Amino acid sequence: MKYIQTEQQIEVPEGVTVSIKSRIVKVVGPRGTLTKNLKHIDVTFTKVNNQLIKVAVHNGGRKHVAALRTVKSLVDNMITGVTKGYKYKMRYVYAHFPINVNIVEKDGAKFIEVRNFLGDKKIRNVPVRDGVTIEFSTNVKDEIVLSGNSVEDVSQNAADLQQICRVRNKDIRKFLDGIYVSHKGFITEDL
Amino acid sequence: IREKKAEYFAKLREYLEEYKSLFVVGVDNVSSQQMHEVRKELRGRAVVLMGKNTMVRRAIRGFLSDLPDFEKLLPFVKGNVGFVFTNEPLTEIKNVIVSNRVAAPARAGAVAPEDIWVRAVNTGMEPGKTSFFQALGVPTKIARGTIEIVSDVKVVDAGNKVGQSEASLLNLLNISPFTFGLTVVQVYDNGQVFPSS
Amino acid sequence: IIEPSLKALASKYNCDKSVCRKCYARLPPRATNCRKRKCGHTNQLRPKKKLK
Amino acid sequence: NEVKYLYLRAVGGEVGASAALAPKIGPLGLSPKKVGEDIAKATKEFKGIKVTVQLKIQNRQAAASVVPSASSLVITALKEPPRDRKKDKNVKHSGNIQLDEIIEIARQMRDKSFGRTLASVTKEILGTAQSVGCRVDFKNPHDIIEGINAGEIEIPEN
RNA sequence: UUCAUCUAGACAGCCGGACGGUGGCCAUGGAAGUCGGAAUCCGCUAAGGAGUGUGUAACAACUCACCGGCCGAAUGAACUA
Ligand SMILES: [Mg+2]
Ligand SMILES: [Zn+2]
Repeated sequence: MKYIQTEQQIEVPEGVTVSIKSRIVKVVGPRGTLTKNLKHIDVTFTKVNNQLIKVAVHNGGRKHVAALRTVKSLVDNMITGVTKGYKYKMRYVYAHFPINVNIVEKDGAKFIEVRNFLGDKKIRNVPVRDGVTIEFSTNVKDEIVLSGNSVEDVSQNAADLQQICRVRNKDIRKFLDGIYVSHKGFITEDL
Repeated sequence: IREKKAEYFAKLREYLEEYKSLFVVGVDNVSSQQMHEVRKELRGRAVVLMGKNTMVRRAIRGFLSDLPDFEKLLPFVKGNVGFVFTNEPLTEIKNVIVSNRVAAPARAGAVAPEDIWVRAVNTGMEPGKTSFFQALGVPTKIARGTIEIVSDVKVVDAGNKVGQSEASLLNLLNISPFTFGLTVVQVYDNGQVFPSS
Repeated sequence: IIEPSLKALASKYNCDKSVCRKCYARLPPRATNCRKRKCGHTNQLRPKKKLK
Repeated sequence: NEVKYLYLRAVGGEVGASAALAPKIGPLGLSPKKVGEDIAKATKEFKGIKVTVQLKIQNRQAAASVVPSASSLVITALKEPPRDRKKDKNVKHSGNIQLDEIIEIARQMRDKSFGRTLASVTKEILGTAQSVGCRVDFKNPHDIIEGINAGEIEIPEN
């Protein structure tokens, strides 16, 4: 159909500055700086009133106008990451063998170590992506918490931790052992 | 559809200008059963029209043409509000409406309003039922051939929803940590709305 | 044993899924079409069989 | 005191099921066959028809005195000889109920019946009659429901 | 293409309710809405099916049709090539 104009709004809170060169977005907020390259989407950014950015697609097809809302969501998540942050809480689930999760250093790289998963003698190592902070949560049993500006990096770290603990050669409906994302929210409460 | 809506609006008209003392009551969290009970109590005293905010609002705005007195009602038509029309004594009708406060039991995954505790008393349920206490880590022992909680234990706490097991044991031992009932917020009467009482 | 809440959490990822009848792909529980190209994105999906 | 309000569903004029009464009442010091006997004697009005007996557990006392249940009452008002499932089960229950009997049932239930008027109580009684697929004064329950809400056979609501 | 819903608030989304008569009747050792046959009813009703599923040995219990609270403009279904 080639819709003439499609537009999306990106609200910018007070403490956030968005610098948009051709398609390189730099969002700066209280929690830090996030950067994203969007030169693969062919959209147009325009600053309206220093609190609102419009992103537009001109003469766009269905896939193009869907990518427009995808871009709006990506930039909104960048702004959310620099204002509130992103935190994923994962639970260790096991029937018999307690999963031992720790933080170790290998040439200054901050791996997450998983031992005794389903009794395996193998040691699973998941590198911590830069910008992601790991905290083992008290007051809740067997909880790991991943916090950071980029929801992409936080969720990818959580996904790596979850996928490294997949059960092989067993009925996974019965062997539910693993490390599963239990909650996805923001670092700052109720913001 | 439009036919039924027009019928509803006509019923609204007659209810309004025959039963001036209507009660804007809050049906939020009120069960259908409790509604039926309170209605049966007020039978022959108070009719309870309980349509959707939007249609009631539009209808009363239209009726303003002949009965402008009801404009103040419109800003109050928000949330789950039901108009209990009547003319019988205000105090008595309101008391019957807002006196039944049924103890709502622990439905699964229901937000806990307080720090509900389970008490070191002889519950009396059959030995078999000890499984729930075991699952919830409730310290108990069979006394007089029945389950008896040895020590006080907080089962649920403020915040976290009441998980299926939590709710199951709570319902089993009859702790009902909720309370639902017809809650009047305002009362229009003799062409005047005012605080619920 | 696994406590009910953690068991339900694990089941959300292991058991509460759809399966394509043509290509057996593990699909989201609310999916209407398969995501795989081999099966032609068919709408022939079933719930993943529950243990016991 | 012991005011336990526990009850069951033993068939009319029938011994309360031994299997049912082994884990429920038997524990509460009440012989299952004794419960069956008292249930039968109470349910003589409900002969052959399942009806809750509202056995009031008042300090080791089986309280056979039945609570009339609308559907069971309709099956009784059928006035068909007590259902003899022993001779050919899948018994036929049509039992033309003169509407007077339905009104009597409604009078006996109004106390509890949510039915706002004596009309409404009779109305739901006849709905249960249609559920049991009987006939009332040689006319389909649904159609006499139409007539009773239309204004020919009215009900003297108290 | 055709038929539908919709500013007298469309669909989706989050939360509340989802009763009473009623374990409706029957086949079954037991089957209460939900392994099965028939009957496809109403009172309260904005609304509730003698029942959309999960679950029970049967219960009980969650679940959905149905109606609501919030947001506010287009949306849904079956088809054609
Ligand atoms: Mg094997
Ligand atoms: Zn497939």
